[PDB]
Amino acid sequence: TETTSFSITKFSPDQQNLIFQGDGYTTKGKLTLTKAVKSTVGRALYSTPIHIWDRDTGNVANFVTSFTFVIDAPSSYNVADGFTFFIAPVDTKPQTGGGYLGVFNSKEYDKTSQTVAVEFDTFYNAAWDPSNKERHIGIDVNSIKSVNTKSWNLQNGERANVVIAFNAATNVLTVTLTYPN
Amino acid sequence: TETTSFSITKFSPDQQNLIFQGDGYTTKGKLTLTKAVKSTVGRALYSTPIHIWDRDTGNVANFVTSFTFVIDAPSSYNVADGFTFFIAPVDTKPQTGGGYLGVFNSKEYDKTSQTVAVEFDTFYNAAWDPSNKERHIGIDVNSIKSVNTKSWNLQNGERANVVIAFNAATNVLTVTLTYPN
Amino acid sequence: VTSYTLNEVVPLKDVVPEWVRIGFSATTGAEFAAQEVHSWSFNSQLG
Amino acid sequence: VTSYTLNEVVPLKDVVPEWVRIGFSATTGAEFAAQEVHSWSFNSQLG
Ligand SMILES: [Ca+2]
Ligand SMILES: [Ca+2]
Ligand SMILES: [Mn+2]
Ligand SMILES: [Mn+2]
Repeated sequence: TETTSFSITKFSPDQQNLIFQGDGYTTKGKLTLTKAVKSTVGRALYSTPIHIWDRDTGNVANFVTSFTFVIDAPSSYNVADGFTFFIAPVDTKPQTGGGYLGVFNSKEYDKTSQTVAVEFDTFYNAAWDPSNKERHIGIDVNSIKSVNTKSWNLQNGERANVVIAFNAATNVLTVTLTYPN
Repeated sequence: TETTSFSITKFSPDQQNLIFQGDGYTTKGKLTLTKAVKSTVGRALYSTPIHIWDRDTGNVANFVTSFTFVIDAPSSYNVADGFTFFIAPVDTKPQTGGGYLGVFNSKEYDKTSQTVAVEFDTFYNAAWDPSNKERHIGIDVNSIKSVNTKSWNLQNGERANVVIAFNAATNVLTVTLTYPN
Repeated sequence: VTSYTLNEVVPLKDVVPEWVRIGFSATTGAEFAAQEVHSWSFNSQLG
Repeated sequence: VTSYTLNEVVPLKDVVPEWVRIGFSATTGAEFAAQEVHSWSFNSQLG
C-alpha cells in the first residue's frame, strides 16, 4: 500500500512543494498560470512524484483531485486558449503552446507523449476541435484532439469548482465542473 | 491552510519519492539505511519539502509520524551507533558519521544546524551520552547532546513501532516506542 | 447552480509511466485571458 | 507489549526553517548493525 494526500487552500509566495514552468507563479494566495497577455504559457506541477501503477503487481491507483479556478478574459468574444489538469512523466517540460495548451505537440496520437490531460478549451481550433465551435471540457490522451468532449458555457470571471476522479477497477475517468450560479 | 499526508507500507526498489544519501537503498519491501558493516552511514529523505511554520501568520504545523524499524546486530554487546528520525533544512546533506549519527557535527549547541532529531542510540559515546551508559531514546536540538533522554532496552532483531507527534499548541514533541513483547 | 459532467474509459497503465507528476497548464495566443487556481486538493491510493 | 515514552518542549519556529525535509539516518562505527525501516506514515497540517 502507498497513499498520498495534500490540500492547499491558499498559495504562499514561496510555495516550495510546487515546480513552476513558463509564467506560472504564486500571487496573493493564488496560483497564476497566465496573466491576460498574448502568446504565453505557464504550468505548475506538484513536486512529489506519484506512484500511479505498479509493474510488479499490475495494480493501478484510485485517485481524486478537486480544485477551484477562474478564467478572466477581456470579453466573452475574446478568450483563448484554455487551461488543463494533466498527468505526465516525472521530467515533463512545457510542450507546444497556443491551441496545444503547453501539453501536446500534435493532433495525431503520439505514444511518446505519455500524457493524459483534462482540458477546458475556450478557443475553437478548426483542425481538431469539435465542429460545433463551442467551448468545451475534453479528455485528452496523447493528443490535442479529445477522445470525448462536452459543451461548456464559460462563465467569465466566475469561480468553478472541479472534481476529477479515476476508478481503477473500471478505468473510468470522471470530470465534474460546477458553478455557484 | 495546507495539509500533507503519506503512507508507505512496503518499499519499492525504485522509490522515486525518496532521496537516498550514503548507503541508504530499498530492497525486499524494506528501506535499508545501513547493512551490518563497519563505519558506514545511510540516510533517506521524503522528497517533498514540508511547510512546517509560516513567516506571516506565525502559525506552526501540528504533525504526526509513525514508522516500524528493526535494528539487527551480531549480538547484544556489539551494536553501534544508532538510528534517528530528523527534521532539517531542505538542502540537508549527511553530516558527521559514527556517534554523530550522520545528522550533527558537535556536542555544542549549533544554531546554524537547524535540525531536530529523535535518536535511538545504541552506543555509549563518553563525550556526551548519559553517564549510565545505557542505550536510550533522546530528543536532540542542534546538537548530538540530547536535551532529554530515556533508557531503552534494545530488543535485537525485533520490530519496534514508533509514533512521533508534535502539538503546535503546546510546542510539545512526544515519542512513543513499542515492542510486541 | 450549473454543472457539467464527462466520463470516459482511459487505460492509465497503458499510457503513463509507473511514476508521474500532476499539474496545471494554461496558454494564450492572439486572444487571451488570465488563468488562475484558488485551491487544490489530491488523494491517491495504490494497493 | 513493552513501551517507552519521552516528551520535551521544542520551539520548532525558532529552530527549523519554514520549509524542511524529514527523513531517517543511521550509522555504524567499529561496532555495527543493520538498520531498516519497514513502513512510514506522516500527516501535517499548517493553519
Ligand atoms: Ca482549442
Ligand atoms: Ca551514542
Ligand atoms: Mn479542444
Ligand atoms: Mn545519545
